[PDB]
Amino acid sequence: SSILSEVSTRARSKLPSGKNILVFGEDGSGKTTLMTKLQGAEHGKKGRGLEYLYLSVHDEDRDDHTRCNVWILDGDLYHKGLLKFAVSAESLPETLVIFVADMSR
Amino acid sequence: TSDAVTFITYVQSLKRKIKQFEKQVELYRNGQRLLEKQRFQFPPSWLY
Amino acid sequence: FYRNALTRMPDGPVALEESYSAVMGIVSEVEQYVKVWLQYQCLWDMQA
Repeated sequence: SSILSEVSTRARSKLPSGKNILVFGEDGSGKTTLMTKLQGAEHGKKGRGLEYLYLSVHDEDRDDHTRCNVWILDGDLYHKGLLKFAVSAESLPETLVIFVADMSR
Repeated sequence: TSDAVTFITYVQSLKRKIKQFEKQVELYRNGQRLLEKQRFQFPPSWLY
Repeated sequence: FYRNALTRMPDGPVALEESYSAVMGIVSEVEQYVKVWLQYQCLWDMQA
């Protein structure tokens, strides 16, 4: 049997995927505005709870486009449990944490 | 001094081929990156 | 306009969280169903 399977098993290489970005910013600190500006959209949606966006990243060297996960988290400690929802042990080593700090206040 | 001048004329001969090998490197960067975006199974013997 | 009902939750964030939970379930299964199926593409990568 196999053979077909084992020769299939020798996949040549891989491109990075499945990264993740987290954040906090106080309620309405333009954090949604920034995140939506990164992928180019003028504005997303200002809501409550954990939100979710993209980062389309393109490399001309690899000629590759990838979607980097963005988990923008709203303010208020009442949603702290969603962070238990927003991180796994396997997700941890692939997570880049951005913060927000507006100088309005 | 014969040995030194032999080495010198050898490296001078190398001087010309320097640029040819440079453009060889560039075009192979071209071809290799293309073959990657052409997604070919670079052999195990393939020298990176 | 009123944006506080989430803290006005009778049952606490659980009803929200379980909702999100369904999400993470569906998509997870979906990618699983994709993954093995997607595996077939490997056939091209291995030339005759």
